[PDB]
Amino acid sequence: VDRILKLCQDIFLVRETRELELEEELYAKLIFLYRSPETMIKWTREKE
Amino acid sequence: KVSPPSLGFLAGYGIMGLYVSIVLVIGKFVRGFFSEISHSIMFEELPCVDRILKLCQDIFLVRETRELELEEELYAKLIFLYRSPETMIKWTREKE
Amino acid sequence: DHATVIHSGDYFLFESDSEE
Amino acid sequence: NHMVTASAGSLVLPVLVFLWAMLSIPRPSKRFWMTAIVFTEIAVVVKYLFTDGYIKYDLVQLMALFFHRSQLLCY
Amino acid sequence: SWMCVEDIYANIFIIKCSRETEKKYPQPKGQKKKKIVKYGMGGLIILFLIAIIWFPLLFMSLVRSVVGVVNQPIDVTVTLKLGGYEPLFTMSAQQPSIIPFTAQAYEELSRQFDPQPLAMQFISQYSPEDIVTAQIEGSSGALWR
Amino acid sequence: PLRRFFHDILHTKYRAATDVYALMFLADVVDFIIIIFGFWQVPEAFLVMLLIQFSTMVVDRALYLRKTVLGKLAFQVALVLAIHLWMFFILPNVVAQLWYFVKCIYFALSAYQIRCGYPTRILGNFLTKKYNHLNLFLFQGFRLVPFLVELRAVMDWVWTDTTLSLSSWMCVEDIYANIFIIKCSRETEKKYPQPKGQKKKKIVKYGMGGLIILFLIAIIWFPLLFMSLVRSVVGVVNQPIDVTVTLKLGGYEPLFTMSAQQPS
Amino acid sequence: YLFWLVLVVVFVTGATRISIFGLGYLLACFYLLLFGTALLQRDTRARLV
Amino acid sequence: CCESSDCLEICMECCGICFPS
Amino acid sequence: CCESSDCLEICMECCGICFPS
Ligand SMILES: CCCCCCCC/C=C/CCCCCCCC(=O)O[C@@H](COC(=O)CCCCCCCCCCCCCCCCC)COP(=O)(O)OCCN
Ligand SMILES: CCCCCCCCCCCC
Ligand SMILES: CCCCCCCCCCCC
Ligand SMILES: CCCCCCCCCCCC
Ligand SMILES: CCCCCCCCCCCC
Ligand SMILES: CCCCCCCCCCCC
Ligand SMILES: CCCCCCCCCCCC
Ligand SMILES: CCCCCCCCCCCC
Ligand SMILES: CCCCCCCCCCCC
Ligand SMILES: CCCCCCCCCCCC
Repeated sequence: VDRILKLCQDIFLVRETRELELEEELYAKLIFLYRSPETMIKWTREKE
Repeated sequence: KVSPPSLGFLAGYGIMGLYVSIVLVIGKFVRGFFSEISHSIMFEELPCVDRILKLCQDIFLVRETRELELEEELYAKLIFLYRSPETMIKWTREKE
Repeated sequence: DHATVIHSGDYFLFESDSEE
Repeated sequence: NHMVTASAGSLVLPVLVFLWAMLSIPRPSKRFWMTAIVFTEIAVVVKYLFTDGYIKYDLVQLMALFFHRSQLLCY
Repeated sequence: SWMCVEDIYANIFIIKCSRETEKKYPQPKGQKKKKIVKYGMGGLIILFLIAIIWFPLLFMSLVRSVVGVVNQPIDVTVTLKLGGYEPLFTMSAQQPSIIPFTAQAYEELSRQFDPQPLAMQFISQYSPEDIVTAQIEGSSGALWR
Repeated sequence: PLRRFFHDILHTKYRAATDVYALMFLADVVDFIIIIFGFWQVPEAFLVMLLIQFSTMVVDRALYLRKTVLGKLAFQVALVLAIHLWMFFILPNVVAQLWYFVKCIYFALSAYQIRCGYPTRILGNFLTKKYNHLNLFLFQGFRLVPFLVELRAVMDWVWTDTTLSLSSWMCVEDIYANIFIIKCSRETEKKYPQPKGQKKKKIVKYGMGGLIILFLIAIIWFPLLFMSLVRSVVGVVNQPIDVTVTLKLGGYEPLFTMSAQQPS
Repeated sequence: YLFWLVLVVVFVTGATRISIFGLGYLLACFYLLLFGTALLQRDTRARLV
Repeated sequence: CCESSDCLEICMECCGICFPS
Repeated sequence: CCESSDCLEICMECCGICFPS
């Protein structure tokens, strides 16, 4: 789950720097990861 | 003076224990929202649901005209849309 | 718009383009 | 001292510890420590002039406040 | 399966309504979330949570706290059962003789027994017009049998 | 003038930056705990103190998430005076002495925040910093506290500047929480690997299984036991104090009331 | 540090015996606690008056 | 100062907290 | 004979019964 926590922590980082345009954009990635189970398999692969 | 019992059960522990139990169960009730909200973002965050309502309304139309053979066929489409998340992504694309 | 930009995710974002 | 005695005893210095000493440029000041010593001495004097059967936790207070003074005098 | 198509339709409708309203009234890209909107919803949620824990406690305590209805001996029936075989000496009194002690009267009793802490405590704790006076009748007439 | 200078140098200054919110909140949690435990007019007082601890913790979260040193100054000043004035409203104690003590620690750590400043990186759950076993257990415990998780989310949303709504804020919080728990488990499996095909350790099984069985026993049997135990206790001797035999004879005037009492 | 244990006794002699002499003892302590470190090194032999 | 625009916003978003969007 | 290694195992696995992994 390393790649997903990076996404989650990037949303947090982008809210501290108040660049909220990128908050919307990174949220879009999060919701598509969780909207397509096959991409979750790809993104959560052990090595690569 | 006399003391009228305005408790009913037991202010010390009966009502107290009930209160605690209520709080806990209300706790679980409220958790029931903010715990698994992410297990539905596949059935609730669809960009354009127009093509799916057409399917749903076609099932309704085909039941009014009593052509129930096509009801079975259109139900098959509905269940496959909801059996493969990737086809939902395709069918619910914003533009095309 | 917020709506369209939070509903813009696609498969291309998750391609492995030098994700360090 | 505010946990062993109450009212006018304490509730002046504890308030000042939280609002003046700890909310200051680095080391409190000199006037804080002076006012602390002064208040504690005054409190001792007026409790001696009688509250009856006065307690003396202000002994350990005054002496600790004069110990710190010595530590900061040596710098 | 009927319930399946109903659920799907219901959810799909709710989504459609939201999509339509977002097309009707679009929200600029990256426009905070409006301080007031946040304050409202958040506030309501917090208050609802307050009313889950605190409010019941408040109500409970409020109702239960109300306690204390004056109870004064209407009569002072002193039957000095003496004779083992035939207990008698039933000279006693009732409400006319019984005097509900007033506030001033209560002060008197309390001060009489003020030196003893617990003695005074008893009197003082009992509310005024609580301590009643046992003016038991002593006159006889009733011969005994 | 001097007061103005003090305040200027408490706001503008040139100091460092620390995040002692974790510790301030922990002090307030201990305070809440001892006031809850200290229910012993008194119920009303303890209920007001409850509402208070709660309200103050909420205000603290606001000022922390909004990084307001001036707001914290104001809050500190007000709270110091008010808590010290509540010592005068003792009319409804070791519990109160301890409550004062732990609130003093809160005031000391709060004063530190004001005189140091707020650090740039304020976001991020305290118990999700490292990915060990202790962090795992603590985080899960925080999630088990009735309403802490949800309160944290809503509160943070209201202060933090976001573009998303509560629904979507809660989504990213859920995802993160789950992802953290998974990460901790993955990390611990890398730290302490389990051989391939190594049973499951008889003892581990016996423990967990046993606990579950006992918990199930206490769902059905234990209540029955308790119930029966309490209800069974019955029987307090009741003997006629007196034997009042009134042999009401005369229809007009019933008499013959020769009777006895306890001595007989 | 004996100079200072005496200062402690000076304080407590006043405290115990509640009188007017006791107030004076209290004052003698207060003073020689303030102006005391000075004359702990200046009254060592130079006029311990 | 709750505007009508804010008022609908609030209502709709609490509905989204419970119901979808 | 519950070892400390077993004790952590037990605890973590009951946590997995409730929470993920
Ligand atoms: C640090 C000290 C920890 C304890 C604090 C005080 C204890 C308060 C109660 C804690 C009890 C612990 C039991 C946890 C059981 C796990 C279930 C759960 O949802 O636990 C939830 C948190 O919910 C709670 O609020 C805990 C209380 C649940 C109520 C169970 C208590 C039994 C008593 C009531 C019996 C009736 C049960 C409910 C009736 C109908 C309810 C609809 C944790 O998953 P999660 O989704 O955040 O996971 C994230 C990814 N899955
Ligand atoms: C979701 C929380 C919003 C406020 C509660 C809505 C009304 C429900 C009745 C409960 C009493 C506060
Ligand atoms: C069970 C989840 C880990 C949290 C650690 C403490 C939670 C309470 C369990 C034992 C309390 C007596
Ligand atoms: C999951 C079962 C483990 C044992 C129960 C944990 C403690 C909960 C309190 C219930 C009383 C047994
Ligand atoms: C627009 C109504 C206010 C937000 C809803 C809260 C629940 C009702 C409280 C006051 C009703 C007007
Ligand atoms: C008076 C406080 C709430 C009572 C019931 C109102 C329900 C709230 C609805 C939330 C959005 C419509
Ligand atoms: C008794 C009428 C009040 C309505 C009950 C609660 C409605 C709002 C609560 C949650 C919003 C979906
Ligand atoms: C390591 C603690 C034993 C397993 C947990 C069971 C619940 C507590 C019972 C005994 C506490 C030490
Ligand atoms: C004393 C028996 C159980 C009481 C509460 C303990 C909770 C058990 C936790 C299970 C793993 C930490
Ligand atoms: C009252 C404190 C005991 C903790 C309540 C139960 C905790 C363990 C039960 C289930 C483990 C997640």
